[PDB]
Amino acid sequence: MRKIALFPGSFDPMTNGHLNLIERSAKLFDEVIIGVFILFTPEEKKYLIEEATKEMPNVRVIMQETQLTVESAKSLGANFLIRGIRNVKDYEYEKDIAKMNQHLAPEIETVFLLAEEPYAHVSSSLLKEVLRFGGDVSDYLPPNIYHALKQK
Amino acid sequence: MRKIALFPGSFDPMTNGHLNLIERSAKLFDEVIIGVFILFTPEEKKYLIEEATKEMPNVRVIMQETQLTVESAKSLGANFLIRGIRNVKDYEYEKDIAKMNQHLAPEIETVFLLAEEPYAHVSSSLLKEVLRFGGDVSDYLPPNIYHALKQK
Amino acid sequence: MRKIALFPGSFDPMTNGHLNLIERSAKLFDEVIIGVFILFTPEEKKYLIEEATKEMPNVRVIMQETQLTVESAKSLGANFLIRGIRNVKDYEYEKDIAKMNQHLAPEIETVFLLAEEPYAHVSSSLLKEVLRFGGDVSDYLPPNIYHALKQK
Amino acid sequence: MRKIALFPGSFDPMTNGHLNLIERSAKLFDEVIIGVFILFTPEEKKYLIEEATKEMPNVRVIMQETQLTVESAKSLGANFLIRGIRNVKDYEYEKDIAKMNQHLAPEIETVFLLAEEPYAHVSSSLLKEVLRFGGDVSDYLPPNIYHALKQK
Amino acid sequence: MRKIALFPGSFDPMTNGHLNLIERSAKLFDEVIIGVFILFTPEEKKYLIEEATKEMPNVRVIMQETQLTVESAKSLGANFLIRGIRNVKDYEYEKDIAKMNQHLAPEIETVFLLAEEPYAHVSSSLLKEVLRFGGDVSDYLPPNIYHALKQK
Amino acid sequence: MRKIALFPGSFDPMTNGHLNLIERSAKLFDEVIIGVFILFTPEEKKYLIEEATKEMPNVRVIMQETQLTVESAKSLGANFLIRGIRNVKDYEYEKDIAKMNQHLAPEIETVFLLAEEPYAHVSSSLLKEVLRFGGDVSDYLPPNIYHALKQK
Ligand SMILES: Nc1ncnc2c1ncn2[C@@H]1O[C@H](COP(=O)(O)OP(=O)(O)OP(=O)(O)O)[C@@H](O)[C@H]1O
Ligand SMILES: Nc1ncnc2c1ncn2[C@@H]1O[C@H](COP(=O)(O)OP(=O)(O)OP(=O)(O)O)[C@@H](O)[C@H]1O
Ligand SMILES: Nc1ncnc2c1ncn2[C@@H]1O[C@H](COP(=O)(O)OP(=O)(O)OP(=O)(O)O)[C@@H](O)[C@H]1O
Ligand SMILES: Nc1ncnc2c1ncn2[C@@H]1O[C@H](COP(=O)(O)OP(=O)(O)OP(=O)(O)O)[C@@H](O)[C@H]1O
Ligand SMILES: Nc1ncnc2c1ncn2[C@@H]1O[C@H](COP(=O)(O)OP(=O)(O)OP(=O)(O)O)[C@@H](O)[C@H]1O
Ligand SMILES: Nc1ncnc2c1ncn2[C@@H]1O[C@H](COP(=O)(O)OP(=O)(O)OP(=O)(O)O)[C@@H](O)[C@H]1O
Repeated sequence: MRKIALFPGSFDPMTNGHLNLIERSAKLFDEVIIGVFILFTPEEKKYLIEEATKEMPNVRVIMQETQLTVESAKSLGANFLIRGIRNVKDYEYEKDIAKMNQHLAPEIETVFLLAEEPYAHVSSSLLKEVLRFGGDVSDYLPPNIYHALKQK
Repeated sequence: MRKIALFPGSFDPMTNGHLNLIERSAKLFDEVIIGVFILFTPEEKKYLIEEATKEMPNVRVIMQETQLTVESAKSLGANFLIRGIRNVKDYEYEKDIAKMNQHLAPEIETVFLLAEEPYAHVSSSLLKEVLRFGGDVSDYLPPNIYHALKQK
Repeated sequence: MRKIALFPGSFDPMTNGHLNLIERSAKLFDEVIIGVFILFTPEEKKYLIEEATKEMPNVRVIMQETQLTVESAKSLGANFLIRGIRNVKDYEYEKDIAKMNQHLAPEIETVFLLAEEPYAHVSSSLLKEVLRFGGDVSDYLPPNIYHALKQK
Repeated sequence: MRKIALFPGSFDPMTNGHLNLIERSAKLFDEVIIGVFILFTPEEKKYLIEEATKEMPNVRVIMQETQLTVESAKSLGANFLIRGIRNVKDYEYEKDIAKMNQHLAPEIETVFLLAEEPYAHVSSSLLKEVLRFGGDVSDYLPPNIYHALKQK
Repeated sequence: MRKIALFPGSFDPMTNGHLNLIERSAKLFDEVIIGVFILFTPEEKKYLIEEATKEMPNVRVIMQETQLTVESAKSLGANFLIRGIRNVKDYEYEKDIAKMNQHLAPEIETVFLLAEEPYAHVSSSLLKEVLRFGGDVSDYLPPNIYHALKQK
Repeated sequence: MRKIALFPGSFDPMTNGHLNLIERSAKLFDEVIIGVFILFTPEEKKYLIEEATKEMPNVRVIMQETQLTVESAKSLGANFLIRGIRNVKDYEYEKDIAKMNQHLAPEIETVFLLAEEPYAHVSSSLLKEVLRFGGDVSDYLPPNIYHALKQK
């Protein structure tokens, strides 16, 4: 049957780094569900992501009212969690999360992709800090999300 | 030196990880003092922690009015500080703490135990986050503390 | 991409760690190729490994002469490389290898699974050394391989 | 031409570890500019630092109202950013910051010095925690900042 | 359990780093055994190490032929293994070894001490590379071993 | 003080990674001395390196009968050692070496540059592994060093 992955994240905003994982994931799984686990306005926080990922048929976006990531996956039929690692810090953090998730839902596998080097230093928090000071970070954001980020 | 050890921590709440450390420490030192160093409240912790440790004759619990850990050790006559390391992050954090403590009190030794891998991913804050969303983490808490915790 | 994966290694011997990654990989990929790159005999390894993974319809074992992993993958039709990470040292080593493979074959994706904590300390070279001295590591090897190991 | 370095930091307060970096980079660069990228009014944080660095002719202090570090460097003709690394956490954090600053200002080079061992565990944050509790960290502070510090 | 500890190593040669751990260990255990697992001949090494530790009455030196550390401990009545950590590399290495030893002998506890900063960078191998080139590392070797070492 | 830096390394072969550090530090130092510590032939090494660094005025190539690095630097007038860090492994390794060099020659400063993204996974040895199997690493070597490597 279909191999379905949930890609949980804060995504405020979604960056080219997230998008890169989504593009690579879309080749690995039959379906990728982007889970916006809820600073931004979801109604369009989800719209931005949908816009940014429109050229990929097997990807969709979902808002999830706060709950355990695994319970969200279960109710979606996702047997796979997909996560990214950009450095040692992510690794140790994602490792604990994935063990906890394994304890909570042993049937769900967490799968890892490493950041592509162009984006290994990119995170939304660093990006927001640079923009808050006028720095040009357009090369790290999807055009539409960059457009929208300006209005803030 | 006298084989007396202080095990300082928040224990908010105490996990099986802490407990594991205490059990192993009880085998090494003549006395193990658990120092609850004050959102679960102080008087509460103590009773719970005593309740969970009652089967170890050489373990006892004290509430320590906020102060330097090494001054608290001196008062109690503890010559050893017991810490646990579960990953690189703890290692670097505990290492700086131990160096500062050695500057403040060179006669006091910091001793380290590594997490027993069933609990390497376990911390009170991760447990708290998982409980918030209804996760079952009873395998990670002493029964007494789990129940008392289900009053949320 | 076609869900065809290569899991490259020397597997001398294969451990429950490798087996564990193969089992989890088998839930995701249509085809998991165990690529044994040529201390037993080639024909013996293949037999041991096929025997240890016979319960999995979508796993195959293929002996390969040493060469570029991505050349092996391309010969066999694999679009994915499966790697495991048991600690920081593996992470940093695997990341360099993955980036190099990305340079050599951009169309091949390296996918990562984290060691299941019971085997996180296990590698063939720690096992060998323990075996050299009569240590009981039967918990860490497929029973067919552990038997074979004693024999010689 | 002159090699000029900006040394950005919150210096809250400046410690002997900072002072050690400043002294060492004062030998490496023709000029070093300490940038207090904003307790005691920074109107005095600048004086504290100025006082502490008096015996070094090629060192200046400026308060850059918060702005992109590289923008500050550019407007001062500083083609070098000087950073310290105490540990792995520092390394990964500074590395992301240097990669972003490279993207923002490719002509500016980030240069790193390792902490000298007596100060490797020293942070303003740790010092403040110890000071809060009465601990003696006078060895970790320039005399003038220590004095100016025991008043709140 | 009996506060008897084994401190296993090659001690080729024994460094002030080693000596530092032994001194600190002699304060914690009733008996510390330096297990020297076979530059110098066994008899020389034993004399060297005995000479270097003769100031500590609860320290003893035993030569041991290479074998499982935990069975050497079992033969000698040691319930504790004492190990040092000087960096992340050491931590990950000792962690795997401690987990294996725990699997081989669950009743044996491995206890860790962090390197004292002066010696954090000190290993026998590095010390030897510096020695072969004439560099003065006398500050890093007990005098008797230093003297002995500069006679060949 | 005039700023002259020694860049010690094996350089078999020199990569675009090394070249990258040389270009960057040539902008920081009055003189950069490439110290080839002598499988490759030195006359070769030197000519290859000198040719790959032809159009940098303040860059000089030298080979050292091997001796302590800080001795070779003192001989040359180099008050600075320049190193690169690609990852955590490099960092811990270079940190030990730098501390040992601080101890041997406290007057000599070790200065660090972080690898830039394109080359952070590149090392001579990983390169050789790949070359030795016909992989294309021409993007990672200076063109002359690349042609000269065809023959072997
Ligand atoms: N640039 C990137 N490259 C690869 N993976 C990434 C990147 N950014 C985030 N990820 C991974 O995507 C997942 C979701 O990240 P998420 O947006 O929740 O946190 P984050 O990027 O740290 O955001 P913030 O900085 O706002 O905390 C995580 O596994 C994260 O490690
Ligand atoms: N599961 C565990 N296994 C081994 N050691 C642990 C474990 N949890 C905590 N420790 C160690 O025991 C001591 C108690 O620490 P403390 O309870 O303050 O931290 P913590 O559990 O990380 O708390 P929090 O997550 O609430 O910040 C610390 O030295 C910590 O590293
Ligand atoms: N116990 C384990 N858990 C998870 N992943 C593992 C485990 N052992 C090996 N791997 C991963 O599987 C792949 C094959 O590993 P490899 O062939 O190097 O075996 P190894 O046991 O590390 O070998 P050796 O110890 O002999 O060098 C690598 O990506 C490795 O990191
Ligand atoms: N003891 C030290 N030795 C060497 N470098 C240091 C030391 N303390 C800080 N630095 C470096 O100096 C720069 C400025 O540090 P800064 O004061 O901004 O942060 P910090 O020291 O972490 O302060 P805080 O603890 O308040 O966050 C950073 O690059 C930091 O790594
Ligand atoms: N300077 C030091 N400070 C603290 N611990 C140390 C130091 N040197 C070694 N140790 C620890 O003491 C134990 C014995 O180590 P070992 O005999 O391997 O010494 P070593 O110097 O690492 O030897 P080698 O250079 O051959 O690896 C190990 O656990 C090691 O990590
Ligand atoms: N690609 C790179 N980017 C940045 N720094 C580098 C790079 N390659 C090497 N260096 C640094 O340059 C210095 C010289 O390194 P060295 O001669 O050991 O080359 P190496 O590539 O590590 O060799 P090998 O991998 O064959 O052992 C070291 O400090 C190393 O960390």
